[PDB]
Amino acid sequence: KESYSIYVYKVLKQVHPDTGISSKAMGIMNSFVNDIFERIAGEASRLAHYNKRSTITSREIQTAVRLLLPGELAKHAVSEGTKAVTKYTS
Amino acid sequence: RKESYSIYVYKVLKQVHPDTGISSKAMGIMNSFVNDIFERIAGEASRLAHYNKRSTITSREIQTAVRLLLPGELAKHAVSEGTKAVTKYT
Amino acid sequence: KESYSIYVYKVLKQVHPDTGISSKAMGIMNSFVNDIFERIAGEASRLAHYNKRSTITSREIQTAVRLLLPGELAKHAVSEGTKAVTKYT
Amino acid sequence: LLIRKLPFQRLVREIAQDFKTDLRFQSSAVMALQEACEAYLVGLFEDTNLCAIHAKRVTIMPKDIQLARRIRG
Amino acid sequence: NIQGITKPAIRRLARRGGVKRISGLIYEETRGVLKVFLENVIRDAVTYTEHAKRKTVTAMDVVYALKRQ
Amino acid sequence: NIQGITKPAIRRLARRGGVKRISGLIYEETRGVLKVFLENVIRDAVTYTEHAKRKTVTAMDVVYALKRQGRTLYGFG
Amino acid sequence: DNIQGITKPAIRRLARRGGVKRISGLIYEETRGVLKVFLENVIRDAVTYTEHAKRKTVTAMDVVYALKRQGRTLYGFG
Amino acid sequence: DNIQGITKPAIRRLARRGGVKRISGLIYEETRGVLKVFLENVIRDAVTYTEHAKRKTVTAMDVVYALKRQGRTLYGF
Amino acid sequence: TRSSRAGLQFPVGRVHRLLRKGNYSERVGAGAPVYLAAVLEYLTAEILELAGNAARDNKKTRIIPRHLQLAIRNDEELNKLLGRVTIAQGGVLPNIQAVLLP
Amino acid sequence: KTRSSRAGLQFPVGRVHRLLRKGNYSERVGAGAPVYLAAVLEYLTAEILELAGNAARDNKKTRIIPRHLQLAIRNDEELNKLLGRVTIAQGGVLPNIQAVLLP
Amino acid sequence: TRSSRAGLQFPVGRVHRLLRKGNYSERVGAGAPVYLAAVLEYLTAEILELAGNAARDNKKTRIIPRHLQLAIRNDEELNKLLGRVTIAQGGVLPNIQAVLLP
Amino acid sequence: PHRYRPGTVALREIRRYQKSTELLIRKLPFQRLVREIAQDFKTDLRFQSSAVMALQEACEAYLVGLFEDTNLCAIHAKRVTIMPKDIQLARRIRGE
Amino acid sequence: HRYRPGTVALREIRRYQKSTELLIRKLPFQRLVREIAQDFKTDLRFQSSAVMALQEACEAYLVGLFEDTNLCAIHAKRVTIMPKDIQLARRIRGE
Amino acid sequence: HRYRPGTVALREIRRYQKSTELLIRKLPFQRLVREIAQDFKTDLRFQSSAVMALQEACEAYLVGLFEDTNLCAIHAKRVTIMPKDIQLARRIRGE
DNA sequence: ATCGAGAATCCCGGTGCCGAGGCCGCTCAATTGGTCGTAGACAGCTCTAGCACCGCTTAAACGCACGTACGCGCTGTCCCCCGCGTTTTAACCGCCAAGGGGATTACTCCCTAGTCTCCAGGCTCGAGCTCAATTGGTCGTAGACAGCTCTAGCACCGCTTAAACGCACGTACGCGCTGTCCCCCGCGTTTTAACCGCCAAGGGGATTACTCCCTAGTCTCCAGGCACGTGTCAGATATATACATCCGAT
DNA sequence: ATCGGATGTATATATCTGACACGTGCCTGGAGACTAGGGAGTAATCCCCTTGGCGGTTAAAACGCGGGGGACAGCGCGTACGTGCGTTTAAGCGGTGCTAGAGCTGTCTACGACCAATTGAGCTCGAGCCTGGAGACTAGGGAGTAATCCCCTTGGCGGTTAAAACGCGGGGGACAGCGCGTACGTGCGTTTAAGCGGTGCTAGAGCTGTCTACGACCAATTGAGCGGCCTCGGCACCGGGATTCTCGAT
Repeated sequence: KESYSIYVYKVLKQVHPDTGISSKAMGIMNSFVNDIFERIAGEASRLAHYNKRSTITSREIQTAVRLLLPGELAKHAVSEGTKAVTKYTS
Repeated sequence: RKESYSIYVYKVLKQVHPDTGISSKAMGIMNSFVNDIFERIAGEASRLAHYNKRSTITSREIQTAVRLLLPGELAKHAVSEGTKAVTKYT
Repeated sequence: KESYSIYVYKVLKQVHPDTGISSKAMGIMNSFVNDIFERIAGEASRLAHYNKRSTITSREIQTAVRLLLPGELAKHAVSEGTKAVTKYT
Repeated sequence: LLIRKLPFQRLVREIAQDFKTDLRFQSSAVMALQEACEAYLVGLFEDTNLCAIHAKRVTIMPKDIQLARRIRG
Repeated sequence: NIQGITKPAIRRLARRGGVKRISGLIYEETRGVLKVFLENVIRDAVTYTEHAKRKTVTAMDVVYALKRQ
Repeated sequence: NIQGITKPAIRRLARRGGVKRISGLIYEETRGVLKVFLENVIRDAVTYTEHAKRKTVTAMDVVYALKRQGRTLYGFG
Repeated sequence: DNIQGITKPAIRRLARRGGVKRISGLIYEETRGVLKVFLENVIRDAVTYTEHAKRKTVTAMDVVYALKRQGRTLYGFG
Repeated sequence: DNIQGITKPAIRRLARRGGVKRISGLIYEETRGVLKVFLENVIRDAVTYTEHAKRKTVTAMDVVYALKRQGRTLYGF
Repeated sequence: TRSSRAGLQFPVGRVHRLLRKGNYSERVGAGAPVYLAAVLEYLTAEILELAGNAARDNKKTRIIPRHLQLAIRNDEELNKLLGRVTIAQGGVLPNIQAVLLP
Repeated sequence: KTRSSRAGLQFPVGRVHRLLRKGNYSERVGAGAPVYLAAVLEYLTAEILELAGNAARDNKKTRIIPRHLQLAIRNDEELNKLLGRVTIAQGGVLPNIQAVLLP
Repeated sequence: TRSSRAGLQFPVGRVHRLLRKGNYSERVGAGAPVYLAAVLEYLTAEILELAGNAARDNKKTRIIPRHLQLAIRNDEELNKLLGRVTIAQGGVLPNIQAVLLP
Repeated sequence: PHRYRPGTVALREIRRYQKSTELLIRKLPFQRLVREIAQDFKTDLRFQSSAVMALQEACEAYLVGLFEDTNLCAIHAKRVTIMPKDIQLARRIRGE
Repeated sequence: HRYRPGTVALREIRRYQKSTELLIRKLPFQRLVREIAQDFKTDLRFQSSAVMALQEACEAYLVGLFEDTNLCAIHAKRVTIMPKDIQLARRIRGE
Repeated sequence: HRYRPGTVALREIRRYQKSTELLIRKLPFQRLVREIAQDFKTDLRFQSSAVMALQEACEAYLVGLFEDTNLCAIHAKRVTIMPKDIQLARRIRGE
């Protein structure tokens, strides 16, 4: 059974090196990741459909992020994602 | 010069319905019908004569062919008409 | 009492040298050959009558074959017939 | 439609201007926006009225609207 | 420009909602509420427009915006 | 004599036709259908027999009847 | 693409004469395919007769004969 | 009559978490009705999902999907 | 003429010629074309009788294809004889399935 | 030297020709017509016998019986069309069960 | 791994597989799962950051659901995102309306 | 305004079109179909008018009969709407 | 041991489509043929092969009719053939 | 000793907003859940975590609903919640 | 309301250990790179349209004094009715015990393929004939040669009649569920057809005397077919009349 | 299900005209005696075996007789698909006005095929060989059927933290009751704008080319996840303080 637990735990060590997390909390984090995954991917699919495009690219993901996230959360997520895609392309 | 059954069908019509006429299309359908039944009866009679190693089609082959081709009560009347006609002719 | 038995057997020996055929199967082959003969001859007869022609030629047979046989069977039958008439001629 | 056309159009153009420059609008986009705003206000006023009657009043007040909007989320 | 949604217009909307009497302070509140709603909807609509690489907000974008809230 | 076309025979015929379940009413119905078929074929067959001035209906007559009813039979030529 | 000339209302009329009261949307395209096959089969036979007579005009008799030999004998065009 | 297991003191505790200090005697029965309606609606959808999956055991995911599709997404299961 | 000797309206001589030239057999008996003319006449008379009746039911004095189709399809034995026959401009018999009615 | 041999055929050109003359089909029959007809009949016999032999070999029999003829004819679309209204004596039917009847 | 090339912690390959098998679209660009993984990672990091903050305020080194509820509800934008979301065992924030106090 | 219930006008149309005999497919588009199909067999063919009219009679009679059989198949399945599977059953049992 | 309803039915379908032997008993069919013939012509005799021909033709006709009946039954989402199926098959065949 | 009306209610408020434990008894709720499910389809079983999930959902729904009822009560310058408060809260939610 | 005393309720601090968490490790399987193409997916360009920008107009919308009766917030009393302590009562939790499936495993039985033995069933060797090849003269039937005159095809133009495109929206298909029925599987029964034998002649199947039925060619005399002037039921224009059919209302 | 009114339909009816029978002139191929020619079906006659009728036997199957399950006729509800309506547009159609390929017929002529001997040759039936698929058996695999399994179900009662409930009692909430003030019309001036025009123009929806990127296999794989074990942070309990309400007073 796959989950995001280990990646969440590594992130926890990045943000709080000496802090742990309970099993229930890790389950809540995994639920969270799946919800946001579904919301963004589904909305991006809808954008692509709306524009008669058959491919979901980083642009639909970016626009979905702008629709779903509030204010500074959307801008910060877009900045991180953009840096990541440009670094990947290099 | 194109021969047809039009005048004979019309004479029969006047026998059966003295004050009734008939359209050209209907006369064409009657002619097609007569040719069709002609073909059916003659073909069955030819086959009958062949089947029996006979070289002559007589009123007997025609009568049996008629019995094969015409249904039931229609067949009895047709056989009756043919027999009366052949006996009067002889 | 005529039949096609010996000719069917010759064809069988051409296509399957070590294969035989039962009496019932040979009878069915004779029925088949007679049937197709009647079909082709009858259609050719109707073609000739329809066109007020008194002669059945290889052309009447060929048109009858095109009417009666489907697709590849018709094409191959016409090919075999044409080859045979040219070889005979 | 119950709001006058031209002031709503002007409001739409003014509000739209602080997000992206040089925009134009299809007519049917503005009628769509008008249908949406008016439907929302009618529904919101329905909720305010239920909140007012709950408080044994017949006069709508800002506090009714804020309660309706808070419960709506 | 928010002041173009006049007092009698808000009154007509309140009548359609079945409201018989309206406090003087309602009007500014309604204007604020309207501004917030409009801002949100148009933000989504224009976001969709930019995705389509268009400069014209279309009716389908607005309807789509309405659907997603 | 129609009852001589027994129930298990009709079931077997249906089995060859791929039928898995058979209502109880098929058998009588099938028998009626069967009777009609036989009558028709024999009506032609006996006519052929009568045409030949014979008293024995032959297999060929039946084959000819079947051919002329659009039900050509192979194997009895 | 002349098969599209067999219009939706035409298929409805044919079905009405056939006693059909309600018609699924997919019938029409299906019917068109069936019709095309029929015509092909008929016209094929017709053209053979036309070719056999060394003529360039398909006649009414060619069609009547094609129909007869396909078991769909038609009266009235002899 | 299992709805009576949602006791008066339990409803009191639930109201307390909502910050309620005083509760009219008629709230509890009203609350009971409301709760029952909610449950039916959730469980109905859950069971529908179970039936689509041709299962006889309602799973946590079935329930999560029911809540999501009624706009009450639940985290942790 | 042979038709008058046999009491028929259809042409016995013509039917005889068509038998001779239809390549049916090398020889044709003398009674065969009389019989054929009689059978053709009887069937023609039956169709025309019934079709005329149908025409009068429709208050028409001229038989048109509709009356022939009605006549043929409304008679079980004629319908059987012409089971695989298309009557041009015939239409179909009026018939609505009971399940389709309100 | 027979005409069938000249035509490269096994089926009897002479017999087919005589059968055409005596079948009351036309007053005259051209010389090429029975050759063509015999060739067509031989082709069809060979095609059916080819398939029936194949079916016989699948069944490990050295003699073709009616069952193999039924399999050969019904599993070939064009032969089945040609013999759509033909009964092969002692042929049986093709094994075939509609999917809805299987468990 | 693609995550290392993209500088991310969430598994781009895994996100890509879930996008492929979630029947979201016929085709998927190479950047979409990278972006998606990055966004999910960012939001996870923010919630874990705030929940950790709450945990230290309560002198607890282990995050439990209560800290998630406090973190989410005390942040307006996270509260908006999870406005219709139930955090199991989260409870509620202490809050008494002023008119109710003595 | 007045509105007839679903089926009343269908039945009325059935009575109307079973009463009459005029061809129901448009002449010229059908003619184009015939010429296209024939041209895909032999180029530059011509047609007599009565040949096309014959084709029209044959096609309409075949389809009307086929639709009768489809309707009987529908009634067998306790339906009133004809479906492609009805056409396929009718043609399978006819032997086409 | 007991096989479930249908398993043995399928076994018989496979069995009888694999084989070719005639499925109606010889003597009752012969009795039927003579009975029917007597109502058409007196004093008739029959060759053995004539009766065998009749058996092959009747059984082939019935198997084919049962095939069509089965297709009609399946069309109505049933697996059991009923008289209405036979009458529909025969009506569409034109009998 | 006697506390005045309201003091213990507030103390209870502080207690239950501080904690996270489930507030309905496990087993009676379980019987309720099985009864309701059984009235849709007979003989169903339930995984334990399904009942725990249903209980979390019901209690979260009720606590939120009681929050809205309290807002409606305070709006009407009352401190006691009554059925009309529930009716208003659910009407405005759109339930 | 703000001292002051006092108790309850909770908070804090300190500790016990254990189990939920952290962490390694073997693997194994979900993950990643090497190579092919098929494009879908985007870049460039273009006609269009509808969308922005601007002047009267008159008129409806709005905006502004006025005053006023209609609430609404603010206190007062009552009573009302629901929460807290104390107590009793107890199902619920603890916490356990036993029965209990969904399942493929692990067995079991019958179906369906491999393996010798023995023929009826074709497989080869010789015997006298009906079918097949030749050319010849001898007809005819069919195939080029040449019209030629039509009708089948090519383009113009109303126009309307039908076909195409939405537009409610309501019956139709369908689909899961369900009670009873009714028919398939299994087995004893009790036939009764399959296998086998007997005798025979009635009719199939040839064999021939034959005579009479129908073809074949010719001719006299013809009805049936090709043109062809013309009132007519038929086709098309208005009508009223029920004739149905759709929406209240028994 | 009907009793009626409101419309939209064919029906029963009256009128005008028009290609269509249709009756007519007449013109020619076809026809039917005719007398034989001869050649075929008819009618004894006669023989050989095929199909019966029947005696006769047996063991395969039919035929009841139950059991049970699984199938079919319903049914109530979902959703949704095609329909009848109306409006707007597209092309079929009747009317030209042509026009040249090819159906139709007429010459004619020259191939081509057929009885007629006629010359002969494969074909077909005995007759006697074998030997290959029935058959008669065997063995392993097709499946069905219980049926233990560890893990989750169902039932179950002792002690005990939780649920009633009751009396009290003391604070809400509800209605009365009012006084002020403030929105709601109510009427008059304005002023802003829908709408009608008109202008130019940007972008957008579409069309075409094409190529960069992603799908999409395989083989190679190392990182995640169960499995297990090591561990110390904090859930829970004992002992003592902060705070925290709570009554009296004035």
